Amino acid sequence: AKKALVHKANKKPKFAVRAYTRCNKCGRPHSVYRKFGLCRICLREMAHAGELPGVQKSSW
Amino acid sequence: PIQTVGRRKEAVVRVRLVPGTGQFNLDGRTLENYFPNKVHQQLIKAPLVTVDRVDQFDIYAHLDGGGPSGQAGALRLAIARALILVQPEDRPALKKAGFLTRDPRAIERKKYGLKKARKAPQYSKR
Amino acid sequence: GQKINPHGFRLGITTEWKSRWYADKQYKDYVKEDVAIRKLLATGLERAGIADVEIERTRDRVRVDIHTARPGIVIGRRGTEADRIRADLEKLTGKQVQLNILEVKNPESQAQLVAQGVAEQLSNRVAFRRAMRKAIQSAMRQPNVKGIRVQCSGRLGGAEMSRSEFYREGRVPLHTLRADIDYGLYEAKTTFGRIGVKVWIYKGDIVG
Amino acid sequence: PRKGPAPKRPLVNDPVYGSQLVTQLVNKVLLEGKKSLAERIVYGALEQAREKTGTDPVVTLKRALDNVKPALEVRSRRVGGATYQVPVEVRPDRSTTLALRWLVNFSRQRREKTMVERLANEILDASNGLGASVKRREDTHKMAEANRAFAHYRW
Amino acid sequence: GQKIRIRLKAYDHEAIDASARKIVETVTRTGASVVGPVPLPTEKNVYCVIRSPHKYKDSREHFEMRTHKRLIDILDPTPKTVDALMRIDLPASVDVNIQ
Amino acid sequence: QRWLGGMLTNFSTVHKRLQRLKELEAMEQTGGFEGRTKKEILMLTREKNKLERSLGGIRDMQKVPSAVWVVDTNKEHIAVGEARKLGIPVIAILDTNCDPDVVDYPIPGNDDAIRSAALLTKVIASAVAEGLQAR
RNA sequence: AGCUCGUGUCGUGAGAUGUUGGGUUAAGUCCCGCAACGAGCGCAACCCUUGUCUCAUGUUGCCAGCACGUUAUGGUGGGGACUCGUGAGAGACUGCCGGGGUCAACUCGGAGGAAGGUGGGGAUGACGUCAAGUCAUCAUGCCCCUUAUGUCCAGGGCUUCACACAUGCUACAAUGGCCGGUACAAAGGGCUGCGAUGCCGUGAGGUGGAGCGAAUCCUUUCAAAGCCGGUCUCAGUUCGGAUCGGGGUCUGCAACUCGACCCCGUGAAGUCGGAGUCGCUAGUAAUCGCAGAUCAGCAACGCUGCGGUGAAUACGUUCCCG
Repeated sequence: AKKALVHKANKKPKFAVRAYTRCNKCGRPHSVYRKFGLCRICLREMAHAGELPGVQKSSW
Repeated sequence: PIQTVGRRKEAVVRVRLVPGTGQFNLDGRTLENYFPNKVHQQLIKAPLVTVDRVDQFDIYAHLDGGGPSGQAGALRLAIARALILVQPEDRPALKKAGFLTRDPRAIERKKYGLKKARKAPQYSKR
Repeated sequence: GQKINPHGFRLGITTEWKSRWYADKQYKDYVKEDVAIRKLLATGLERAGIADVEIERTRDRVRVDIHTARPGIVIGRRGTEADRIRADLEKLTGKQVQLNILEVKNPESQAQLVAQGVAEQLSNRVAFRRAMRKAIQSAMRQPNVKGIRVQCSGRLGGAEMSRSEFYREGRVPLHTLRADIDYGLYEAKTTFGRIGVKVWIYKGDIVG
Repeated sequence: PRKGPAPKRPLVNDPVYGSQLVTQLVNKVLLEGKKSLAERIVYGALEQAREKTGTDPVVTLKRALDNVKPALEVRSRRVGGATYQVPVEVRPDRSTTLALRWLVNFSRQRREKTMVERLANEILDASNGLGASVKRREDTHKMAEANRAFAHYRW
Repeated sequence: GQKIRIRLKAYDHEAIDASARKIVETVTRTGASVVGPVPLPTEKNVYCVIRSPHKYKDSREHFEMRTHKRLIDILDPTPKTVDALMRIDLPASVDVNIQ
Repeated sequence: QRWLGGMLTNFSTVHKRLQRLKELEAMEQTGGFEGRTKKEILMLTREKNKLERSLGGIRDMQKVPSAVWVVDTNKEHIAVGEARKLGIPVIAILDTNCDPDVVDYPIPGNDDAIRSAALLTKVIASAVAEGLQAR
């Protein structure tokens, strides 16, 4: 994401619907879970890094 | 007191027995009011008919999980084990017909990347 | 993409979580602050080998432990750059921080430290040959460990072509969950781009 | 099925009649996954047969299927891009299976606009030998006997 | 006169059990009555993620989060128990609240 | 049962196998049978059986070999070759298909008959028994 | 299901042997013989889930047995006798027998047992290959703009249409269409969020609020298929739903291009679909509903899961593909 776009996202919108996700670690507007605020790619990479309290591999 | 438990593919039933008359209670309904199936009727009759002491026990059932056939099989197995408990002499009878063999069949997981379980999307060569 | 991360594969039996705490409503703020402090700590200190960084965040109590091979440039006698770290963590509103700095008894037995060292050795002037062979030999000198594998990828030697080289000694059983396997990844910068170094160290077995 | 033949499935005894032909038929006519509706359809057809012929359903269905049970089949074997039709005798199990499959598959064509009377009528017609299943049986035997020449491959 | 429940939650089984054992021991030392840490349903949150960026959707990976919760009920509210309650040290991953 | 290939010339692996047999028999005598995986103990006993019916005399060798008596050298080519390479004298029976140039102490006879082989084994064991008695 | 090493042996040597041959197995899994004897990475196992039982274990969960409840129900007291919630453990191990076996692996049959032969499924993807994909997740060397390819902003486009391909959903109906009654699932989610009763609507819905940061309250005591009773009687149908008209509801600062849903109306194509081709071997396909992620609202018929009901054949490698 362009730094201008990142700053505009950091700037609070002037209207309620003018707000979106803007994943925290990188800034990928698609596929940002509300539980973490991260994009799915970053969430997977960090979870596999052993740096999230509760996440683990799923198997059943 | 006697209490027995039966399970069949996510259906769990608990059965209590009385040496009373030939009638049944299924959460307040008889064997015809509840489970109104002739096939289920013979299925539930199968333990008593096999032991040949029908109309001697009044059962009271508490039911959860599953549907018609699952709960019917669970009740059948539960009452079969209860009868085996109260009268062990009939143990070498139901095993001859295999009514003591609990059924370990369940729902297979729907696997991701597909449609369901083992079903797969259509494959095109181009 | 064939081999998954052994560290992430062993988060349920062998390896535990490196960041433990609990939150229900304020998860977003906690994770944002956590990534912020992690990046700031990683960037502020780079000349030493930071093997591990664990974060603790409970109620009003927040503390962090940093493991390094050479604590001499990490804890001053008076604490100058330690005070710089304190100022940086206080600027970003990290409240009270009980920042304790630890060390490692066998720096040659850590995948991250070996990866970093072989990274600058490969970067400066040395070929991958001598550096990674020396790393393997240094690891196999210590008797507690039993196996090692070192891999390097990129434009090796400055050539204009992809390359990937791996050398292995001993046993490295990734497919065993109860295997004490340490995994480390690092990147050595260069005018040709970046070179990736990946170190697996298998050190015995653990049974509860 | 490449290594060897899979073990055969068991058949649950029919509770109302004691013979597995009826439960085989109801399993085959079953579609969309419903045992009760198919069971009631077959039972209605059988009881219409009861009230229309005056005889026991088991024996009448038995000799009806015996009179519509095929004996030989034709199989394709390809060499050099050209096919050959070879006659092979059939085990009785697949013979009855094919006869019942023909009955069920073609029981959707009678123009009396209801499935249960359709089954009753076709069962009675096969009992009388004038049903279309007899026609398919005769056609199959015509194909088998006419092309009896091409069997030197011995399969 | 008054009974107090405490909800007691954690992902980790070891830490949650150790906290329960320590609290039970402290209550026994203080002289108050408790029913015991009765088990509660374990919440599980399940997620799906795509392994590869930029296409190849069929290959994914699932994630879980498990929270084990329990209650500890205390009767006979001994004042010394209330005095020594909040000073008890608890593991990082264990959260206990009063009800 | 069968002469393993190269077990004489290769002395490290036979020593390893002897140590394995010693420890395994010690554990078998001790009684460790259900303190592991059941399948593990099953193929443990299978390995016991496999490495025992061909290991009947090597268990009690200890002090290396010095003489090897060979029946049907044409079926024991490898054993005689290994002994020759290691310098061990070879005392063998000669058959019509066997090379007299190979055996240091040839003994003519028939090696396709049980009776002759039994007689030869009995006389040579009487010889070795007298050697031990007069040792 | 394959990829290597130590010692030994063979060749002047690169190198070979082991790793070849017979059999068996899901398998380099194992046996037999062979100058090979052994050992690593792969395979299998340690991990998660489903099927049985034992012990610990009683809240928000259950109610056997006792009192208060009379209909609103374990609802109110009480309780472990039963599921259940969650921890530990036992148990499937060719364990025993018989026939084929090279007295071998292995194969079938039988006994007990919940399961008989890796019980069922997940997770894990070796060395290698396609200069496969991703400079638009991120960083990354070189080149480029640098008063612009940077950069804030209003409207419009990514939904444009004579076509063609692919993936799906709904139908061509009587195994059905319409009307009322009737009883059983699981999982999941919920704070400026799930949101019940009453008030008024044909139905989205407007009033406001009790229970809950949550085994407590809400998703109706949680659905449909099922079964019963009435009818329709084979037609472009009491099938089908498209396009089109009039009038609205919800959210959003803002619903024309371009959100969803509601009422009413004419009711288009559509008659089991050619050459050809696709998924599937036990709780599978086929059918039916529910839940979640992203989301203020949704184009969702998409994806990831759950549960209900639930059969067919597999003679055998001759042929098509890897």
